[PDB]
Amino acid sequence: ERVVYRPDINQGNYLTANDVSKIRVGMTQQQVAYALGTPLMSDPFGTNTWFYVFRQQPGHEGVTQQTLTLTFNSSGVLTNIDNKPALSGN
Amino acid sequence: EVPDNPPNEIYATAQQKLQDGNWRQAITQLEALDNRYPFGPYSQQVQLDLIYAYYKNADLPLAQAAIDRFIRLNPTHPNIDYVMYMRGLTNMALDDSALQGFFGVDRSDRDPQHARAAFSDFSKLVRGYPNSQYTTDATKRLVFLKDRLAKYEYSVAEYYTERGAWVAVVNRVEGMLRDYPDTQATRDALPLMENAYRQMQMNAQAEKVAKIIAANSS
Amino acid sequence: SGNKSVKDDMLKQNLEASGVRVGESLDRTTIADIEKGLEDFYYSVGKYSASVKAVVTPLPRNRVDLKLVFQEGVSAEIQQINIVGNHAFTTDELISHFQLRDEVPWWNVVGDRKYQKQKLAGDLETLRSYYLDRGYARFNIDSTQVSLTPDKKGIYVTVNITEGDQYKLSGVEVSGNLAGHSAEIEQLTKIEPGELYNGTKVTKMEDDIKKLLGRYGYAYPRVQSMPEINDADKTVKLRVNVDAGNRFYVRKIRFEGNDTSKDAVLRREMRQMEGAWLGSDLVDQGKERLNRLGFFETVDTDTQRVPGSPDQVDVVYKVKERNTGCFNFGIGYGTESGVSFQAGVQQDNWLGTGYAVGINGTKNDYQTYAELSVTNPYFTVDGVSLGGRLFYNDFQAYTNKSYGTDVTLGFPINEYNSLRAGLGYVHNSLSNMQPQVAMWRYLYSMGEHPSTSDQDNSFKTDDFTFNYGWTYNKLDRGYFPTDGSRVNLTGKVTIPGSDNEYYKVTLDTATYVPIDDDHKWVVLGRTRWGYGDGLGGKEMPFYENFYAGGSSTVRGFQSNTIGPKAVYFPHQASNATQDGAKDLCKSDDAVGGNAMAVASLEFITPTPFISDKYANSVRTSFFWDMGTVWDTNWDSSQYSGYPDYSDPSNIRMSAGIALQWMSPLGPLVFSYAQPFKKYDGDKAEQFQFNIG
Amino acid sequence: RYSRQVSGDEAYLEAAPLAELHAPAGMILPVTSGDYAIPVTNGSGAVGKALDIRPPAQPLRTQFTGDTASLLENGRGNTLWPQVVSVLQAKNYTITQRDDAGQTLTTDWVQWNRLDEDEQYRGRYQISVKPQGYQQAVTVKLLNLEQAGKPVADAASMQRYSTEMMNVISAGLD
Repeated sequence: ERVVYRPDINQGNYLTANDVSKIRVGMTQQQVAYALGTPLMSDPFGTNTWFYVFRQQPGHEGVTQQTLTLTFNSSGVLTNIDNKPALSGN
Repeated sequence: EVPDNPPNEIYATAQQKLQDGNWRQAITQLEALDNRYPFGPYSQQVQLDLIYAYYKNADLPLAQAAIDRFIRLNPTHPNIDYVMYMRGLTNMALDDSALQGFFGVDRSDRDPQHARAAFSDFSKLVRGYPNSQYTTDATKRLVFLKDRLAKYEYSVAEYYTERGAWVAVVNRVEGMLRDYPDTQATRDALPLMENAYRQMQMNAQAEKVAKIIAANSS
Repeated sequence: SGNKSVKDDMLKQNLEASGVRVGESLDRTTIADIEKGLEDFYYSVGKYSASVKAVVTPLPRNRVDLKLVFQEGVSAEIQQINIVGNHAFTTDELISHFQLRDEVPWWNVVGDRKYQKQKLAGDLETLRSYYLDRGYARFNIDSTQVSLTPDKKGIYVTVNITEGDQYKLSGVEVSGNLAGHSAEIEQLTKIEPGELYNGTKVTKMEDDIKKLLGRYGYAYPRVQSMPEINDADKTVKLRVNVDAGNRFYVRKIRFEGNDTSKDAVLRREMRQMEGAWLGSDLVDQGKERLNRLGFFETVDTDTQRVPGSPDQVDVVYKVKERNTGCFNFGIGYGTESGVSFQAGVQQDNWLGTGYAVGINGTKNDYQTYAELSVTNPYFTVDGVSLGGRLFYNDFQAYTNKSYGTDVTLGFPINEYNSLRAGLGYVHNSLSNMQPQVAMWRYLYSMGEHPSTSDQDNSFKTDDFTFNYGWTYNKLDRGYFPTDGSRVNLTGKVTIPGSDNEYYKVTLDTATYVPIDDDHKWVVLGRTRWGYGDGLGGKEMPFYENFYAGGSSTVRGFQSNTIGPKAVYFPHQASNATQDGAKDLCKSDDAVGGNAMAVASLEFITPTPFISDKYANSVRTSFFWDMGTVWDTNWDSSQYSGYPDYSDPSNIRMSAGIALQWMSPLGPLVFSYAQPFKKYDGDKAEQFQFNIG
Repeated sequence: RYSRQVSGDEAYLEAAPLAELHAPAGMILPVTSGDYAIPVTNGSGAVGKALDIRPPAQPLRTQFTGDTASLLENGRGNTLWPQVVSVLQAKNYTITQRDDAGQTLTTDWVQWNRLDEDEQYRGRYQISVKPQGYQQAVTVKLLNLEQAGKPVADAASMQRYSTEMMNVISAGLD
């Protein structure tokens, strides 16, 4: 019963390989933002963590996620960098 | 039509027709004498009567026009709290259809632009004039408006859960938390947030929101 | 009094400004100044030989009323528009394409020579485009001259120009910050050399370049085009500098105006997803989906940039709700049929829940009818639709008692395309059937072998059937459509276990094409085809036969009055009574066949007396209709003298005018036409009127 | 009644109270905008249909400071008290228990206000003692307990009405 058409679904910040290539520790919030644009979400609980998630769900043929996480210091200086090309397991 | 009569008897008949309850000819004579003598000492009381008349007959756009005019001409009238309260009341009651309340469907996800403006007006009243005759009613109505806005926000977030756009639902529940961290809607919507974080396997914050939910379970 | 061409309220505001507010001492000294000021006020409109007089009427309590008598004598008139200096185009060929006119045909009254200061700039822009679009690149205005004759009736206009030369394009050197889209953009900017330079071609080129850039999310880029003219070779190169901005993201999309339809309903039809990179075309797809939904008077979009960031943008849809489906309740009392009862509703978007619910019924002495229907269009998120209905009827006057149930499930595939499939049961029963060759032969085809001597006839059937359907619509507005196509096919097939056995396929199509750029004159083409045939051995029952004429099929004829006419048998028991006839007589009634084909072509033209502001509630058309219907279960050699009813030749025709008005009671439809062609007994109701 | 009350809708009274969200240990709650923030005020306000939605009566020397009705610059201020007596003997046809003239102190009796609007008769007594404040011979009215329907109700709104009856009439004739 997967015959019904489904509109393409997108939920990302459009991470491009060049843009993730420009990443290098030691920038400030403004510098990294100019590199990538404003993140569409950040951790609101206790810490300033920037999440750049790049999702794509075309048709009935699975999903595609490029995940990137950045943690800075209380003075807004880049401290830790993380990236996942795919989604753990399924 | 209406003869040019002294303001005495025209205002007297205004008062007694208004006391009668007939409102068509009441507003008619009020607007007539308002146009005719926009200098008399009646003007303050004339306009304060006319705003009540427009409200009672449900001519709300004209009531809003007249109430803006009144606020403009004397911004510091000694008894402006009443007219501000009427502003809020008209603005809120303009958000009713009188048919979806017959059938019992709750209008908590329709266009919430009049609710917001009514909230702003009531909040302004309670800020400026916390010692007037319209405090407790304003507080009750304002609580009602806050809950209605929360309900609408939860409605949008819930739909985006059904669709499966988890960034959007994350942002919406975050806005809930920042703006209405006091209502029941956010308490119900936190599970949607945890589901969202678990969906993109950003579970590291999923356990955080899990504690958020669990702490105030009771 | 006396202000024929202007409004009283503006004059009231003018006197308000001049310190002549009502409720002030009447300054008799200033009267001449007041009059002269109003003269200067008519100086703007174009009435120069005007005179205003003041009348002072005392009132009790020592008051005053003012009579302002206005005399607007004669206003300015354009004598002739005189373009000077040109050796390529005649003056008339140029004046023909302005807005202001110097002369109008004597047999036609559609405009006047009322000079307006604003129209001059628009006309100069038009003239500049007219020269420059055909490669007169150097062309420019030397000056413009507006002159008044010292008569205040003649106006002269001259435009000093310079035809420059005839240049042609050479090549394109587009560049800038293309953000890795050089291939498609260079295909779009491509053009073969040797073709002459064109003006608006470059503007359209730039606009489409901006649109293509936006499709990938560069909402606010900067595009400029600069020509470089070689006079020696009569050539011109062009530099297209593009600067793509940052990629924009939709923070959230809001909805305004929906005070009765819940926000889910509007949001279900959105291709642009909140919290994702902006799609400059997906927002427009969502907007036209909202239009096509069918219960929004107007929908518009606004993408507001939020002040707090150079990227986040909020997309706001503003809509204007419209009425959709309405209640009725009619109890008609009389001598025949007594106090007949009738009521019901028929509305989609039930209380804003998005459903489609219709209940109706009537109580009559010899005819009781009831039908209930519900359909949820978005049962699942994707958009499958679940619908069902029940209907019951008994008609005694002919005796027919029946009731049917059906359920349908639909789903979308690709875009604009939907497929429906479902099941149905129908129980039917007929009693005391009048003599009629076709029904008798059908019943014999069933195997009852009834008696033509008397109308003591009983028949009963229970039928189960399957339903399929296919719809494709791309039409811009769900009501009063103005562009596109709309095709809807549906068929029913019997299944084993059913007393009858047949298959019926019906198809409808509406195609709108616009002519004027403003979508005001439209061409409509409507087609409808239908064929029903017995599956095997048995034949398709007469009581499901098609029809024509009426109001929806072919305007001009009465309801369902086109097709074969029935044949009665005259005998003792008919009342065709024994003391009223002896030989078989055709009956003037109409019973439809098993195949029909109709079409109609018409022109959609605005109506006067309604301002364009409210034009969206009235719609007038001139229509030309064609229709035909016939039967296949017919023989002619069996009936030499009785006319054939199986010939696809009697093609009925009609032509006339029709009007629609979405009144605050429903879609009211009126029409007047003449049947330029007719056959047999085709009694025509010239003027037709109905709702919905 | 449809005369002195809010529109018929009354479902907002049963509004669930707001339960502030506690912050679990190890993390905190995000920042609040404060645009939708509810303050705390004094109670004792008429709610529901009980609240009197009727435009206030502006007096038309027109003192409107609650019970303060001390209207005062005419040098013939003494004769205004018999001029007020004209209002008593005629006009309202009311009388005063202890109506001093040299002291200019009149103890007008409780009246009976009834002008439509299903209004129970109101008995209002005023202290018509005429002062000489900041002007020539002033006149003052100082109200007291007012009976109306109940034994005595002295709501803030009604006090403005009761003083107005005399304020309209006394300014109307005198």
